[PDB]
Amino acid sequence: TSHGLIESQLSYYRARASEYDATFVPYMDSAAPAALERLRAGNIRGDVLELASGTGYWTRHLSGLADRVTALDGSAEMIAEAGRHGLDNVEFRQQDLFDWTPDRQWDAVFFAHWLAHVPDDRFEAFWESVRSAVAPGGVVEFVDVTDHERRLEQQDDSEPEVAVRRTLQDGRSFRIVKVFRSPAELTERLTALGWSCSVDEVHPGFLYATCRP
Amino acid sequence: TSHGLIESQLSYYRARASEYDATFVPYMDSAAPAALERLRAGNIRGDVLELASGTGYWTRHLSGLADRVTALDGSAEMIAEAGRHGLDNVEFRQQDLFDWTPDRQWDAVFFAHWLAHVPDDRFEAFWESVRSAVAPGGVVEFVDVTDHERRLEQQDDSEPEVAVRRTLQDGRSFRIVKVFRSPAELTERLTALGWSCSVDEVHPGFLYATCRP
Ligand SMILES: C[S@+](CC[C@H](N)C(=O)[O-])C[C@H]1O[C@@H](n2cnc3c(N)ncnc32)[C@H](O)[C@@H]1O
Ligand SMILES: C[S@+](CC[C@H](N)C(=O)[O-])C[C@H]1O[C@@H](n2cnc3c(N)ncnc32)[C@H](O)[C@@H]1O
Repeated sequence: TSHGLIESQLSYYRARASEYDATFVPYMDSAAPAALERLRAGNIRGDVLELASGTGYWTRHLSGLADRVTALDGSAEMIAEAGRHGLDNVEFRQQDLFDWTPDRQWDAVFFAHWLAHVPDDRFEAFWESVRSAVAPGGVVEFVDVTDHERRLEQQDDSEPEVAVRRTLQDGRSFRIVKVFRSPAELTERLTALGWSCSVDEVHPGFLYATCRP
Repeated sequence: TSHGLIESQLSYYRARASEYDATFVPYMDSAAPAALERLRAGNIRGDVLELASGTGYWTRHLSGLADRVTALDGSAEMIAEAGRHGLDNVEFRQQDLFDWTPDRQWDAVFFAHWLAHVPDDRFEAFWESVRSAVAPGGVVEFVDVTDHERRLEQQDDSEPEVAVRRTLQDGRSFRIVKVFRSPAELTERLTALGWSCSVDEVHPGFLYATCRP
């Protein structure tokens, strides 16, 4: 995965910031009540770190559950959008998550629709930084798109193309990372990295994960 | 879709023909009884045409249900393997299905796991020839892989990846066409081309279609 794909994906979200909520993540609206049952399970409490907060759709929920939220995003434009919710207990910080080392620790870490934008060759290092961010007794939780277990094997592709072309309505076009991972695949891969994981398809096409370091 | 992908796909199966039954189609063995409930619904009868017969897994069944089977495959190697079943009422013919205009008509046309190897730019001409091959009162039935209705939109790719990369036993690597199409997508496209279609997911990961001209 070339650095061009990382930058073109960032630039994409930097440019999509104005119009983002006009479209949102496809069918996330269908899946939100199922994901919310997991989000409110009680692990999102105290000092909470959110990764890739975007326009702050999840940040609102976390704000309601946490004492304080630290919300990180690569796009200052996303941050400005998120500011319009006026959430008293949220601090925003701009941060390239592919070049990030936490300095403190938090009770819980959350991200929605971020991991699928992390290519396999960046997976492990992202997850090492996530590890250091988790306070003792803390949890990592995330939401993402998913596949049924067997699709990967039916497809049987030895060089999966991670890239997807997206095009705004102004006409400028971008390639982004889009890696659909099954609950089984993420569990295998994060177990190998030392996490204990409960990863579940909560609604067709969507997963929710709880990971303990 | 370049002619080189088409050729690569056919050479992949030519080379695979001797070891094909050793791996077969992933999870088809799980889905076979469900698919058989449809195959045995009574439309496979009289003179049937089979497209992309391979090693004759389905030809065996077609042979038991029909009077006569004409089985077409691009690979003589595949045809040689299929001959080992010693089916009395079956005639094999080598035929490149992307360069094919039937001269005869049949009571039924069947194919299993062929349509997913027909790229979008070849789909219409393929169905045009299939239309020529169906006798009045006849049907086309087919088995293939499937996706959940919503995946396509969740991915949201404007240049969808038509291709996957396979590796043989001996290490030889080949790109092939692998287009997963939902029942609704297939129904909508085939209806636009004048077919009435009953397309159903009969087992997770697998669909069965009955199409009428
Ligand atoms: C649409 S997805 C996240 C969805 C939305 N932010 C949410 O949490 O529901 C992309 C988000 O990740 C952010 N992002 C993309 N590349 C990044 C990077 N390299 N470093 C940090 N954030 C990045 C984008 O700014 C965008 O907000
Ligand atoms: C994975 S399938 C095998 C079929 C298997 N017997 C079945 O029906 O379940 C692909 C089959 O299509 C054939 N094929 C690939 N390209 C072709 C082409 N251009 N024309 C005719 N047959 C082709 C291959 O020879 C192979 O037998």
